[PDB]
Amino acid sequence: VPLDGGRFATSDLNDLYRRVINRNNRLKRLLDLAAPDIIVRNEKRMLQEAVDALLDNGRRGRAITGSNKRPLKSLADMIKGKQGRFRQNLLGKRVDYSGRSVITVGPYLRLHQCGLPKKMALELFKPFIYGKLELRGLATTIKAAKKMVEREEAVVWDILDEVIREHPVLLNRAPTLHRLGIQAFEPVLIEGKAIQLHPLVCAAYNADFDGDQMAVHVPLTLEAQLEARALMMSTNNILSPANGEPIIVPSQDVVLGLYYMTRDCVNAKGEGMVLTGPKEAERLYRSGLASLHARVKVRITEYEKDANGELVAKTSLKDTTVGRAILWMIVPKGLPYSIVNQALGKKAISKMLNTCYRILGLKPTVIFADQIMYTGFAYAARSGASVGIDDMVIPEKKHEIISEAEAEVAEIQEQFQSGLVTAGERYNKVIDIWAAANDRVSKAMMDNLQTETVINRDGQEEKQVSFNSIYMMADSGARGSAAQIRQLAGMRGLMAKPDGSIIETPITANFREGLNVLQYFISTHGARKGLADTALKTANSGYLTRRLVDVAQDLVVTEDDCGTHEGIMMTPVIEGGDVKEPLRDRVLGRVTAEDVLKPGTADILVPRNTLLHEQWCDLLEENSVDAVKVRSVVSCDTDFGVCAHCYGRDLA
Amino acid sequence: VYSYTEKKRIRKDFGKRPQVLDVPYLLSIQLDSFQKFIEQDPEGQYGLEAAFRSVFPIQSYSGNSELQYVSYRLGEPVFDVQECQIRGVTYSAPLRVKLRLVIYEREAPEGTVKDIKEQEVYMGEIPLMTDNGTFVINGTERVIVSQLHRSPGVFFDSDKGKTHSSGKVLYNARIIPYRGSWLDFEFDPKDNLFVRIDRRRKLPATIILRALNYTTEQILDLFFEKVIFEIRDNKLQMELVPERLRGETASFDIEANGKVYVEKGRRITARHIRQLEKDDVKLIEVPVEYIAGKVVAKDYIDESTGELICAANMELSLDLLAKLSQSGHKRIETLFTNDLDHGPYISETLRVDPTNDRLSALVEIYRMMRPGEPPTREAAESLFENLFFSEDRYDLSAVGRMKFNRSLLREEIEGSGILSKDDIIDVMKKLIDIRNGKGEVDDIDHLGNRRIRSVGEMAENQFRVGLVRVERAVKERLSLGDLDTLMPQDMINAKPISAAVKEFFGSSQLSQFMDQNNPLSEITHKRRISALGPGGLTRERAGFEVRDVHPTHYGRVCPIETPEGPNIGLINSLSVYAQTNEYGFLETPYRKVTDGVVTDEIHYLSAIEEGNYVIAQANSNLDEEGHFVEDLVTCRSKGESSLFSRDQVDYMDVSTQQVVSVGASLIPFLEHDDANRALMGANMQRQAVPTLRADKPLVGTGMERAVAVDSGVTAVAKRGGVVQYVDASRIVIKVNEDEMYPGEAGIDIYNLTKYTRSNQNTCINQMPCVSLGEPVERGDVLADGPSTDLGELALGQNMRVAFMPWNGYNFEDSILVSERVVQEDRFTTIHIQELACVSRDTKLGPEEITADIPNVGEAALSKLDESGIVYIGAEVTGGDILVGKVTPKVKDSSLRVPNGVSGTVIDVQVFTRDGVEKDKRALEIEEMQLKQAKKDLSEELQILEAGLFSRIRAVLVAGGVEAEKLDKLPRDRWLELGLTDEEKQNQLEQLAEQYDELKHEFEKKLEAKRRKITQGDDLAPGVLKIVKVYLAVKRRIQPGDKMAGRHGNKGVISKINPIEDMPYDENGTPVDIVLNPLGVPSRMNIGQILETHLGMAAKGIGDKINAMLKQQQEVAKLREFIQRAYDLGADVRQKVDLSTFSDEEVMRLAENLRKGMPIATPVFDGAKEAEIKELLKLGDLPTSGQIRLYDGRTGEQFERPVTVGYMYMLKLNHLVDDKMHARSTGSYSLVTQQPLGGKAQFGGQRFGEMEVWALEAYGAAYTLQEMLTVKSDDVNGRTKMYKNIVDGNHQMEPGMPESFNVLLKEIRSLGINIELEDE
DNA sequence: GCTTTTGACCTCC
RNA sequence: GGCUUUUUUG
DNA sequence: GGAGGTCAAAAGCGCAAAAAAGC
Ligand SMILES: [Mg+2]
Ligand SMILES: [Zn+2]
Repeated sequence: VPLDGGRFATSDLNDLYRRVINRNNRLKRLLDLAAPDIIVRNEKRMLQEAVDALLDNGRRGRAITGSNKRPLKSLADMIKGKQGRFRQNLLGKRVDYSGRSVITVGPYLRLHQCGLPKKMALELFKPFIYGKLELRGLATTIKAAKKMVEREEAVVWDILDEVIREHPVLLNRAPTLHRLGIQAFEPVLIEGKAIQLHPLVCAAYNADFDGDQMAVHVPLTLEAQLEARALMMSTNNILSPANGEPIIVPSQDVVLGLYYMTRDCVNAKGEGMVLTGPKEAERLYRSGLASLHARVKVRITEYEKDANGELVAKTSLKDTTVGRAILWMIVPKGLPYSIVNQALGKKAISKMLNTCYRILGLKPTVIFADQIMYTGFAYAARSGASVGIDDMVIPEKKHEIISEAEAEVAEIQEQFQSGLVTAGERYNKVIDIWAAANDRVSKAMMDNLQTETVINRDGQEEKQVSFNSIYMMADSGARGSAAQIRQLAGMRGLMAKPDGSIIETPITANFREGLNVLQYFISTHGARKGLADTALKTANSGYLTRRLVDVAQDLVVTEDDCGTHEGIMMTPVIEGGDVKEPLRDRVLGRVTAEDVLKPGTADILVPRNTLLHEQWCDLLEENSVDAVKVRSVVSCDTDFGVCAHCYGRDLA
Repeated sequence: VYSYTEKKRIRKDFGKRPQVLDVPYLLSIQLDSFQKFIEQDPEGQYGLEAAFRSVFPIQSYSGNSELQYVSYRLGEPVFDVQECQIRGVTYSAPLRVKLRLVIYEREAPEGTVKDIKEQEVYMGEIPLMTDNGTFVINGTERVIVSQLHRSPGVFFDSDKGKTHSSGKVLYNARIIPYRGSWLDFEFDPKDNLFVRIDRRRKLPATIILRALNYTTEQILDLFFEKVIFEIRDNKLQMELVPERLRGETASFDIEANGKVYVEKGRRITARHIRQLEKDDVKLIEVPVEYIAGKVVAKDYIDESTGELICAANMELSLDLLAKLSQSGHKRIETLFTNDLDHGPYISETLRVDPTNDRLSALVEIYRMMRPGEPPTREAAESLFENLFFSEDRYDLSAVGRMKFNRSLLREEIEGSGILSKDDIIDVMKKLIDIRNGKGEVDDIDHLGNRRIRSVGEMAENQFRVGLVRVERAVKERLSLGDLDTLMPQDMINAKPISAAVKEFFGSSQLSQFMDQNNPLSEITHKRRISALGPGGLTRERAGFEVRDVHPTHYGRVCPIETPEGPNIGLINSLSVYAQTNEYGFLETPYRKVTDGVVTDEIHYLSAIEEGNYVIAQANSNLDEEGHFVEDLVTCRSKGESSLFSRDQVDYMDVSTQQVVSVGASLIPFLEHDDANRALMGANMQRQAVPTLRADKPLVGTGMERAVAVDSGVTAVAKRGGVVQYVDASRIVIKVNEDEMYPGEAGIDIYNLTKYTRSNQNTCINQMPCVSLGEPVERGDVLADGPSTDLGELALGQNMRVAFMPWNGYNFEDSILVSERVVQEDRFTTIHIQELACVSRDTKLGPEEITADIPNVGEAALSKLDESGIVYIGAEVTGGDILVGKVTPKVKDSSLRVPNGVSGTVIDVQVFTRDGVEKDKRALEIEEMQLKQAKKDLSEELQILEAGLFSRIRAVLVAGGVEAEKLDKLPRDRWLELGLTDEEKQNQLEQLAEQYDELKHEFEKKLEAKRRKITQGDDLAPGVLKIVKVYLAVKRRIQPGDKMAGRHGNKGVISKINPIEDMPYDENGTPVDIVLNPLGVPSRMNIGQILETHLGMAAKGIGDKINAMLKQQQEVAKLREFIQRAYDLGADVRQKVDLSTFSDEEVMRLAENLRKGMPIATPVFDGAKEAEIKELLKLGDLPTSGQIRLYDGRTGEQFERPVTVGYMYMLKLNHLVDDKMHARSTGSYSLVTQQPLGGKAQFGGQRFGEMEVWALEAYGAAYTLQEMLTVKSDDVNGRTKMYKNIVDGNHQMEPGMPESFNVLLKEIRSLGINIELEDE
């Protein structure tokens, strides 16, 4: 290939070929005159070296190097390795109809759609626009259509909106760790130059909004479009393949909103009245006539599917709060009322959502998840939950407790001065004393922070769960844990040397107050280790995944039944303490190798070749069966495949 | 007292620790290093002089001729820095060296000189460091980082038994020279000593022992203890001492003089040792069975037979005892060989020696060094000698020798650069002692074993390599001796050394492209220490130990500031107060403590010494007399941190800031932050982008002034005086009477850079910050650079932020920003791009630049002159044309705007080769530049001539000529006037002729400048002339950018929100950023909340001063308020009295404080929350720092009060328009026919292999088949795909990927036959 | 430099 | 349009 | 005489990006 100027770009192949052919010419000319054998030996040997370097460079010894002083590429060098032909241009190859952009959150989108900048959409669907313009007759030649596309005429946007009504697009984020890394969406045109994404799915991508970038690809054929819509659409991916746990769990901001919604106060404006229904209750809150959370009595109506797949109505009065009544509107018919009457932290809310998928199928559960996200964002914004410096309540006793701990070591060191204790004895004693002091300070801090006093209706102090901002953001599980709250108020705790030894003197200060110089210094020993391990674990771990894929890439289910009785027994795993995994989850969603026999002799609890699910597992729990022998993939007999029953129940 | 620059705006600071040592020159590590490389050293130990003395003199093989070094100097550089930057030439200096050629008579006694010849020799161009510690290579600025490598010397390391199954500990000893071959001593699991050289095949150690002309007896003498036996009556008695009885079992009853001393059979006891030493008995009988396990120390032969009875290192039996008894060998020498104390290590290696005569030993060494060669004895001897004792091929350096002596417990630290027999013997002995439990291994990560190599050492090393090459060449040339035919310059060829130095400076691992987009980045780039590069670890070779932080890093390298990801802990940055030692070791200041009194004496302590003393803490509370207020204080002694009495302390830290680097020290309230978040905060702060107009940070550290002044981005007054003429581009300073030189005083000129491209396409700009006619002192700040405000570092803006969730627009990490931010242009930056068009001379006609273009409409030629170059100021867009270059076929090869980029042309630069006619556009730029330069020079001319003619008029008034007659006469007529007084007339004509001198030297500098400007530019060969165009773009913040705070809370702008929808308080002022509170606790960077609270009070003081100014209240009550604000605090070190300030200064300071009082905070002596509350109380603000707010959309009061305050925000260098692109159908790669990659090339993305797995996991096969065949490379089928889409039919054709066919042919290109099969 | 694995030479029984 | 070298982000 | 022990050589060690230079 020629560059600017008279010089030409030459590859390593040309140089080696030229060298070998020139040497062949030289030897064939020298052989014609019958030179002495001493000459021909060296020429033949070094021609052998030339051909050796041609087929593979550096294998035998010193490699041929060019002006760069680095070994030249060869045929064997151009096949093997990451830069070779296979792994760079056959298993994965650059594509057209693709684009890149920066992620940005959008709350107003529904679950099954994502944003798209106008320019990206136009550039991607330019081939589609040309055809539609010809059909409507706005331009006859493709050149004319190309001319009117670049002008951004008023008709161009209309025709683009028409042609992208239900054209799904693909979204992925490198690295694509699990199969949820690529998802389909239905684009909607927006302004700006960033791609808008639905918050709920951000957990699946493991993507946060700190500059992470997305890539978009566009399907072309009808087969591709239908394949995307029926397989890779977001609404069809709510259970992870790794395990049955849901993958659309609300998190962070939404959880705090729901938590602040459903939490009673011992006294509040408009407390102790009776309301007709949830529709009326919303009228009071907006008018400011009653507090968002104050205990009242409301008439509510719930439906149950207890009949033969039919809903039956019932009505009564329940003692709940205004906020819970407001939340009750979005819950669909099937769910009971007791599911929305607690504090509704992170762990509860997901569970509640999951129950919907157990009863109401798919469309109600996705609509319900979307409504949950909307309501959570709205009532979290209206709440105005903020963190200030005064929120970090430092326990009062803490200070004096440290003094006591000091006194303790003031004695133990003396024992070393008298020689009655060794280095190990003193070390373990001070370690235990400091750990006990840490536990005491943490418990005192939590006990002081978690409760507060407020005057009730009759003018007496009453202890209620505190409304402090940090406690609300910790207890609800929205973000953080008790360890971080320990780190803010109480002592930081014992810190470790690089090798693993524990420093005898702990960091007595917390983040709210100052840290003197050496405490901050010894605190960085652990953090550097954590960062180094995090940086160097991604190289080793990802590579391992590759080795797993190439071993297991030949496995596809091909036959319904293999017809073998061989299997493996399954028992709850126990080390001598509590059960690490009960019998329920290990056997769930498999097939019985042999019929399950009752503890009563010769009774058939479970017929052979029957899938296990919730309706059969609870039968085992009531009957208290010890262990069951289930069919497994490792024993299936079909060749070049796996028995359909042997694999068990698809977790997705 | 203050200088007049900081009197403009005094920044209040907290802090209770008095300063003892102020911050040094931040760049001293770099600049002061290179000064050792070019200054003349009379001692000949540094830089060029030392390099020269180590190769010279050079003598011929016959010895009749030699060449000697005399002296050297560095010539004046041809250009200055700016001319080199514009022209693209390396700022360098020529090298002049005086060489001496001496000839000897072959027929005369040695030393008889035939002739001498002296002549300076050109040696090449040496790059020279600019004023700011940078280098200029090709119009760019490159800076050399400092390497950190293993100190030359000897180390003992233990592998902890990992490599063996049993886990037995193995010890090895290594000698690392500064230049030459290594040496390793190792122990095998079989417990034998082996030696290896240069990581080659392991060899038995004793081979080297005899290679130094040592017999076996001498070796056993050196490495073991003797036991003597005397033949008494039928007995072999021995002399015994208690000390040699350690760890032994009494095989028989130990007794002497007929009294039993020790029991028989069991182990020895200490009480028996005591009683035996009390008895003081030496000689004792021993039976025969005890001698059955001992080894004879020396050789024994018979005088009569003359045959070897028994050689050394051989076991003995009763029969050998019989021969030695009958032969008269009364004295028997054996080895002590106590396994628990003196193991038989050397003896076992002796038992596996292949040979003993040293001849086959040298042969084995020679074979091991180079396999498959004739083992010539002289060749082997020469190989060994020049391998470990040649002066040139091996050198241990001064520091290596010092470390070697210190490790081996020697005393003298001066020695030779080569080893010796005794040194190797001592190393071996210490290795044995380490094996015996005695001593302790060394630690690699200890900062005492690692040294800092600066630019000077590396430049010296490259220069020496070049000098070795050129001296080999000149020796070869001198071998062909000539009868003084040549001059001592032809034999010296400067091309090798010049090329070597140039390539090291230009293309190397450590010569990095300086990333100067704000002063902090370039300062912390000049102060970087890297463990990579030549002679160091690689990116992967490093384990988990080098990365981790060591307890000796305190005060020498910042523990919290380092790049994150693939190389962490390898690029750690130097601390603040740390400076390099003379040998090259890091050391820090400390204060001496005597008798419990802390003086102001400052001692610099290196790593090793830090392990001997007791060091107190920086913020150790102190009295007014230096006595520690408690008798118990926190201290650290040896990596530990424990309590101590007041009397055992020796040193205390100079200041609390000495632990972190500059980047970390710029972070306020660092003491309330996690390590991870502080790390990321510093790393992002390093990447800010300059703002259109800079604003001071309200809450800083207080060393912004030092950081800004130290970096060379702000013009600083060389000499104090009064400002005379001020302009947007030039500043003129008149020096005071005292500071001017005795002659040619004149004035000083500063020229300011305006909108020149940086190295990351940002704008470097300078705006004067002084008015006309005000005094300035030395060292003040006259012109603020990029991101600098009144000589104070200012990276980003300060914004009114509130922490509250807001309808999800700030869901995870995003930021919601109001429109009032973009309306005021507080974040719009300037980006400058560069485009280049070259004109070469190929075939089919050379490349010609003109306005003649075919097949182009007049729209493309409207924005072109008749010379073919766009006008300055055209609003060019994408796809337009800039430089019309054509080649006859006519080929349209003219330069075009890259697609997708707009801008405004601000500058065009044309370079022409010498001896080429310049087109009219180059003529215009040339004449305009000459006109501006002559304008400047004639301005200095006018000033200087006015001065000299004022002197002339002063002379003429005294001469007798009346002043009025002088004034009426024309300027130049004053010289021709006659003066009655002779000397006055003489003085008049003399001034008229130094008038002539001054004007003539102005004329010759005129002609020199004109010639230089007309002088053709040096270009690459084959190039006629080149042209360059600059483009200017203004970028505004739009949804998708990257903004971040200083404490690590980064994020992405979500949605620009109309001003009427933002939350507002009772006063009606909206908040223009709405952050997210949920990110505080889990991230646990609680510093940002405290900074917000402190900033909120900072504007509180600012608003009140604004209220007084509007009402124009009297200065007396205003001066009252300002003083009360400064005095607030408990035991604040800074005391400011406004009584001394005059009314004008107070008023100017007040109107300069209108936007808020700056508040400083030292890094670890920060202001507590109590004085924060106190300062908030000074205004009318709530103490809790939580006001109520009202929702913009609804007008409803938010139930819980939220936080409002002012937070410093930077806009990172990550913009969407630089990252968003998409492709439908573009170019294609030529080989594999896959689409290109990269935004600049308009290519598509990479459907990665992981994406292929994930798309396989679904049932989705058709989409994957699309990705593989139709959209990528089926060149026959992908065209049909395009035609089908336009027709409305959505269908494909599978085909077969073209990339697979290539591989087929490629496999067939070898001897492998691969082919398909039938259908 | 880590680590593994596999091949090939020495050698102890 | 291939390779080399770094730097940076995720 | 050979099966076991010990020493020597080859092959691998995330992925996406961007930015520059230089060849
Ligand atoms: Mg991220
Ligand atoms: Zn099966």
